Amino acid sequence: AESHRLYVKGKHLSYQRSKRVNNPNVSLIKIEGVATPQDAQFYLGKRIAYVYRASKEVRGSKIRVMWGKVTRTHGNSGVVRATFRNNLPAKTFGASVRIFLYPSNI
Amino acid sequence: ASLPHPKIVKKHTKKFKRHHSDRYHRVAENWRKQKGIDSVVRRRFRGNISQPKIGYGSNKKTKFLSPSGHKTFLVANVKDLETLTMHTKTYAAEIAHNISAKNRVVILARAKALGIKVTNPKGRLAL
Amino acid sequence: PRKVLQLLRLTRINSGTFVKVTKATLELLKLIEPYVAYGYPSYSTIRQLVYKRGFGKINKQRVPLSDNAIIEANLGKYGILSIDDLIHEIITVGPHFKQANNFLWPFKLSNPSGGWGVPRKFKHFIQGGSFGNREEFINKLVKSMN
Amino acid sequence: VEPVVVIDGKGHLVGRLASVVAKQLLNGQKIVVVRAEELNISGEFFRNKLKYHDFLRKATAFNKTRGPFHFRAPSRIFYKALRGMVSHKTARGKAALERLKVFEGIPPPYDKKKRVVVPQALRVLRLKPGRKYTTLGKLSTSVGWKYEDVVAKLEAKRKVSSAEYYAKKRAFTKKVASANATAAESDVAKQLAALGY
Amino acid sequence: MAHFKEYQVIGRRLPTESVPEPKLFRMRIFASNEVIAKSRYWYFLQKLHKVKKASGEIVSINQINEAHPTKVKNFGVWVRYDSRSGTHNMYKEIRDVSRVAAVETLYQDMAARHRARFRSIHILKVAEIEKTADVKRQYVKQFLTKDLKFPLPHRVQKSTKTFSYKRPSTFY
Amino acid sequence: GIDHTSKQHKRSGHRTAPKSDNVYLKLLVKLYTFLARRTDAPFNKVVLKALFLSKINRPPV
RNA sequence: GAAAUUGUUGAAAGGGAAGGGCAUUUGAUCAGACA
RNA sequence: GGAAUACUGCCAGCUGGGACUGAGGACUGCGACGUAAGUCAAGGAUGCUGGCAUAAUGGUUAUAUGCCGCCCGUCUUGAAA
RNA sequence: AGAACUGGCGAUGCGGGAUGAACCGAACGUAGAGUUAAGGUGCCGGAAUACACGCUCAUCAGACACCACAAAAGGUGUUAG
RNA sequence: GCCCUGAAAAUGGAUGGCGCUCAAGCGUGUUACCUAUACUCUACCGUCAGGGUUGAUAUGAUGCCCUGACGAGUAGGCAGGCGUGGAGGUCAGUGACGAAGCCUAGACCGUAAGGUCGGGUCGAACGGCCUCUAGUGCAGAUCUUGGUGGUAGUAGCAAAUA
RNA sequence: UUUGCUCCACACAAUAUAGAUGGAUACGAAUAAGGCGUCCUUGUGGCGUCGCUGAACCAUAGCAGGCUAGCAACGGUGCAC
Ligand SMILES: [Mg+2]
Ligand SMILES: [Mg+2]
Ligand SMILES: [Mg+2]
Ligand SMILES: [Mg+2]
Ligand SMILES: [Mg+2]
Ligand SMILES: [Mg+2]
Ligand SMILES: [Mg+2]
Ligand SMILES: [Mg+2]
Ligand SMILES: [Mg+2]
Ligand SMILES: [Mg+2]
Ligand SMILES: [Mg+2]
Ligand SMILES: [Mg+2]
Ligand SMILES: [Mg+2]
Ligand SMILES: [Mg+2]
Ligand SMILES: [Mg+2]
Ligand SMILES: [Mg+2]
Ligand SMILES: [Mg+2]
Ligand SMILES: [Mg+2]
Ligand SMILES: [Mg+2]
Ligand SMILES: [Mg+2]
Ligand SMILES: [Mg+2]
Ligand SMILES: [Mg+2]
Ligand SMILES: [Mg+2]
Ligand SMILES: [Mg+2]
Ligand SMILES: [Mg+2]
Ligand SMILES: [Mg+2]
Ligand SMILES: [Mg+2]
Ligand SMILES: [Mg+2]
Ligand SMILES: [Mg+2]
Repeated sequence: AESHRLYVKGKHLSYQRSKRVNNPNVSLIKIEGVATPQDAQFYLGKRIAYVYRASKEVRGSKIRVMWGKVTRTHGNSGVVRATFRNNLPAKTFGASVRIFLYPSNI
Repeated sequence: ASLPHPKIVKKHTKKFKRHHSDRYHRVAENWRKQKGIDSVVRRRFRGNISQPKIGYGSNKKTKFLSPSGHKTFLVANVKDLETLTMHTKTYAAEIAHNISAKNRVVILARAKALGIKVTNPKGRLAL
Repeated sequence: PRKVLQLLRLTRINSGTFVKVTKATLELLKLIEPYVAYGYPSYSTIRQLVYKRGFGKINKQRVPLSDNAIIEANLGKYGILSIDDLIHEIITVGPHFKQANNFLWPFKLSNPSGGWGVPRKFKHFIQGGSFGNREEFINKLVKSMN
Repeated sequence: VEPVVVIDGKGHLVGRLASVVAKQLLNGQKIVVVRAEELNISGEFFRNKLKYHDFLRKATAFNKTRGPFHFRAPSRIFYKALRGMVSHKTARGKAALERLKVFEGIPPPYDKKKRVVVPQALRVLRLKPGRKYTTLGKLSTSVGWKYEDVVAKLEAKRKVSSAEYYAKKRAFTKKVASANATAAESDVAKQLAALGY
Repeated sequence: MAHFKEYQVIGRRLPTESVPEPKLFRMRIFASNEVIAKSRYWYFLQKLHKVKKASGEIVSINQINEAHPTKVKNFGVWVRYDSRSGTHNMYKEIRDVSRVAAVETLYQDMAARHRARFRSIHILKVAEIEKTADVKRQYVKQFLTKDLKFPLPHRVQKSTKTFSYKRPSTFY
Repeated sequence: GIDHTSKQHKRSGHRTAPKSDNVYLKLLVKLYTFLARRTDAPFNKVVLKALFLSKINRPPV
């Protein structure tokens, strides 16, 4: 068909933070179509990949990926907390991420 | 080719540089403890440089260990190189800086027979 | 109030200790009223505290209660030879309550999982805070902290 | 969802709409606001006019060209309220404001597009009946806005063209609905009805 | 101060050798839980008799449940409250289905209209008005009209999404 | 936050080893350390502790 | 034949200072084992 | 007159999803399941599988981004002054 | 300006009160996970444009302890008694 | 009770800001949620206390090992270590096939004081370890001596007729 | 200033991403009121019907989508004129 998407669209909001102190180790992720902490239990443990482009080609490709996973929920509006092997850069606040359907429990 | 060890963990890899060593040329980067009455670094305000303390000490299992897993032992000739003949899995010989070029050839040849690793085998190497 | 807290072995926040109710001990509780929350424990609360957070004071050391041998070795002369005998002397105040209670290291609890349930803790339980005598309601609070 | 969201500013509250838009910008959404002269502010006309005159007297004493700038246009009035809810002095804040567009009326690039509304900021759904409110277009003219007649003249022309488009579209929808109803009562329609479609 | 329950508290003085088996005193208390009800019992008893908690005891405490929780009733309440300067008496009428659900309305009204907290309000008596025309407050009598009927104009519907694609309507 | 009832990291205040560097004296300490550990006799513990005393604490007899 | 200071070449950043701490993106550069 | 349910409490009742941790290094102890030999979730992780073997991970360094960060020394109850 | 009791600042960072030596919470070895305190959850700003009963419309409204001020006397504004 | 009158100060102005009117205001009630170097659990570092272990043929009894708790700090106190000039002893130590010194957003070890290596320049002496000794460690003192900047190709180089 | 400058189609190299991954799907006005359908004497008209959220509508099957045979309609859709 004209659509080949096997992931759920998401947005990187910000790091976990207080009023004036932030923690880059934990990033807040907003999942489209979720507006309830109970509805966010489905996506716990799902893999998150941030995909970006670079000018230089390394391993036969000019596309690089940062991997992560969903750990827990955050707030009453369906926001979840995600942790990555390397923390996402601060310039990606508002960038699109990919949340895959594996590991699967259906 | 050393003894098995747990993964080495560095608690603070960043160098502890003296405060305002980058502000004035007369202040060296060698660490010095701030002892002023109003010093912000001494009073440990948020956003200032961290100071050395005993909490940063490394694990005794992997202390003094090189990334290859061997300890570094300085050698200057054949006689002190032979002290590691029975400890090739724990120590790695390193040739001193003042050894002449011709004497380094003898040490490297002797170390190959005994199976002792050398950390600087390309010093003063006329290639 | 500081000295009384030390006499009850309450040196860090969220520490617990069983106290036998007498005329002398009631006056102690009144002095430290603003700083502590106390009530009447049940059998279920006592059993879970000992099994999960039970540590004994043996030769000035904190030793986990992981086997009945240590109880026998330190409380055999008082007729206690099992962890349930230790629980029995607590729920039912026996002749050897003082020795059994002093054997247990003061309990080290965490913050409640569901919270304290009030916006401001440092008010009396009657007025809507945390400290005071909340009687049987303490069992709900202790289990959250344990 | 849409790559660009176009919001009709008519019948909205300035403060509540600005808060909604400011949050969308920081999340990576692009927002376009049209008909900024039809925005509403709670409170009577005289109250908001007096508040603006208080803002007018705030300027740098030794040089008036360095102090606060008192923009008069309704689009700029909404922009000022929106900029105060975004940390515009950071690189991240500047990026968010680059995703925002505010216009008076509906300019030709967006006249043939779909406009949405925000139920949170709607005046009819928020203010109690009988309360007083101020239209932003009328207030701006009172403080020195000089393009209220041209906006009204062009907006009236736009409605005439859009009404003609709707009449043609309405007739086409009527024809399609008649054909769809005729095609019902068949086996395919019955099977779709069993599965909810 | 919370969701209200009605507790019957019966107390007594400590028996002595001179007068064994002293008299029993009872009073209804509105409280959030059992702990507050017993404390309020001694608060009111110390204003009536020479007795306090140390020299007295609680004989029995029982919760009072409404006999007919699902029947609309008219309640008249007498209260004594302290303002910022002086003490005032007050009579108000509340229409509800239970005493516990009518006392909570009273505390909301007193706090909203007179800025009176829980600590400065005494409930003198709560009674049910049995016969019509004994109601003397017009804001209650208007709901006692035969065949009551009123609409709900200007309905506002909550929205789950930020954006809406049509102009809403307030019909109902 | 701990409300200490006493001083922390306080040393015992008694000598554990002799202050002197006499090799023969340290041999006697090693000998009686073994005895005081594997004989449970009060005499051995007294002699071991007395070997640590200073000159003014060991008057001539 | 050191530092302050200066010239040329090369790389980088710069909207009313510069410098610093934590984390990561990018560019350049580098050690370790191939058993 | 006979039930139901709400509220509170107990279970040494069962069971699903997610996250962090793997310290120790022959055996010894307390137990469980078995007629037995043995086995085990019982004094701290093992089994299986894939790709790559190099700047890919990582280190250093420059820059960019989010948050934070006032100039040291000194006298002083009090110093960014 | 000078005394009594206690707790603090000086000698002290950390979260909160925008901002502050003393107030609130709480005192500190280097890290990881969980739960909270005081204070908060429209946007800046991490967290309900939550739910519930009322009151208030100010041509100088009001908005949170220490704390950054307001009175006597009045109103057929409105509400309750 | 809330609101209004009473209620007048000087650069432009601050419920922290925007802004908010069945509030995002005031009184009160019930839940959910956010986050401290605080609390619970684990790892690692150090300190303190209490213990185990001399039996050769394998190296430290100031050694190895087990258990528990603890860690803020000015004036000040004590302890364990790093570095410099010189001295006694030792390694039959390094060295014109290149000592020392200096340069080096190159590599490694230590919590740190510091140590070591590669490359470049350079030309004659120097280091490890156990001990002895002192004119032994600098950022300040309107410190001493010497050298060099921004200001700056700036002020200025205009009395006495040409 | 050694055939430069400019538009067009693709041939190849380098450059960067504030962040495509089925479709930004078009009346106006009122809200103590309107949308759509129908009739008439065309009105501030009569009748019917809808709302209570886009949870919609369109689109969507094939080597990220190949090579061929046939049937029914004369539709639907892409590109270049
Ligand atoms: Mg290092
Ligand atoms: Mg000071
Ligand atoms: Mg929680
Ligand atoms: Mg609280
Ligand atoms: Mg920034
Ligand atoms: Mg003008
Ligand atoms: Mg130079
Ligand atoms: Mg990397
Ligand atoms: Mg920065
Ligand atoms: Mg700052
Ligand atoms: Mg002074
Ligand atoms: Mg000072
Ligand atoms: Mg002083
Ligand atoms: Mg303030
Ligand atoms: Mg937010
Ligand atoms: Mg409220
Ligand atoms: Mg903590
Ligand atoms: Mg501590
Ligand atoms: Mg200390
Ligand atoms: Mg340099
Ligand atoms: Mg040399
Ligand atoms: Mg010479
Ligand atoms: Mg000197
Ligand atoms: Mg100097
Ligand atoms: Mg100094
Ligand atoms: Mg000088
Ligand atoms: Mg000079
Ligand atoms: Mg000149
Ligand atoms: Mg002159």
